[PDB]
Amino acid sequence: YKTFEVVFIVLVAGSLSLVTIIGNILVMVSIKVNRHLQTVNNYFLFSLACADLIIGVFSMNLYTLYTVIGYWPLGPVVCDLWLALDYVVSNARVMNLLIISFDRYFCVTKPLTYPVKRTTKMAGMMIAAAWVLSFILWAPAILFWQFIVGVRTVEDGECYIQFFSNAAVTFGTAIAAFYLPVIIMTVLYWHISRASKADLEDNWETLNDNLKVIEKADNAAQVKDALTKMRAAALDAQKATPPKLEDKSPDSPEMKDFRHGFDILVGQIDDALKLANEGKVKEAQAAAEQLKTTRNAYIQKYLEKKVTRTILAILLAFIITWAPYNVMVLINTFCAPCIPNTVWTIGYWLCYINSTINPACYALCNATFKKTFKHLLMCH
Ligand SMILES: O=C(O[C@H]1CN2CCC1CC2)C(O)(c1ccccc1)c1ccccc1
Repeated sequence: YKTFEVVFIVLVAGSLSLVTIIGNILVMVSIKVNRHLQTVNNYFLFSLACADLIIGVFSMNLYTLYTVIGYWPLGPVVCDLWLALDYVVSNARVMNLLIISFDRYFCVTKPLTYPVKRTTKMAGMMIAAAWVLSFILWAPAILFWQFIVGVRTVEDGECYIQFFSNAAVTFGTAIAAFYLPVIIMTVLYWHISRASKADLEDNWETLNDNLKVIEKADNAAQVKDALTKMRAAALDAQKATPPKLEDKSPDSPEMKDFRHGFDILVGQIDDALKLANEGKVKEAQAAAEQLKTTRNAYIQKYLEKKVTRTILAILLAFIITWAPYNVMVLINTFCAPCIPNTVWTIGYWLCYINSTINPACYALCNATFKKTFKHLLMCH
């Protein structure tokens, strides 16, 4: 069985590495070739995808070589470079999530000052500062500590951070590098979700979303289920007042036009409901296209939930995939035999799995990312 276990580990490991590489490369290229995806959020996500790509290329394969062979066969120099690269990339990831969390925090708490300062240059210099700071914090201590103490205690065939010979040092470093950032991101997101928890955006977003549901419906249930809620949010959006210019009275021509547009909209919605009841569901979908026509005909009267959802998904992926290894670091301070080598391998592999899961958290949930993906994969 042991031979089959080795073959199985090599196969699933190469599969994970390949999926990670392909996904993150698709994200990076998609941002680089589509100017509609060249936003600050996707700059942060670009850096995150770069870190995930480095994890998928270097860390995964070399760790598989390590585990499968049973010792470190490459050498001390390559071991030092691999450790330094992995920890610098990990730290850059952590501070990247910190940058995303704080950026969203200032977006939701300072709308009058921060959005105007939120350009691609500021994001670029923040990302660059994150990478440089990570490299300065991690690289010299990993590469040259052996020269500082004057002896290399990493014996032949081993690969580990030398100054992590002490368990308490490793745990303290895990507090400075993992626990405090996770707490900070948790509090920041707490303020995000409490900030999002105004009405006009919810009604309009509901109406448009249900319109898209009617357009892409498969059976006779989704069309009506989106029709009734879309009409409810339509009337609730008609009763309220949008941000009108000059603050006009309810008897003004602008308000009367605003109500009239939703009158026509509800009328055509009821026509689509009629045609949906007679058995002409296809004509009800075309009638939904008509709803889009009149909606865009009267859309000048109008002008974040999915962004908060996406951020939460990324944060939860990181925390859930990275918590076991760090609690193994916590337990290792008082009982080293309590964590076998296999469990260490499992924690390492969850940390690496974070990079494979990341693209599915923000790219497979965005329409522009999907369209750019299919453009990249189609044969020209
Ligand atoms: O979990 C951690 O690192 C993971 C990333 N790499 C190296 C060690 C593990 C698994 C793979 C991390 O909490 C950690 C690990 C060991 C000791 C101290 C901290 C960490 C490391 C660098 C930057 C941010 C966090």
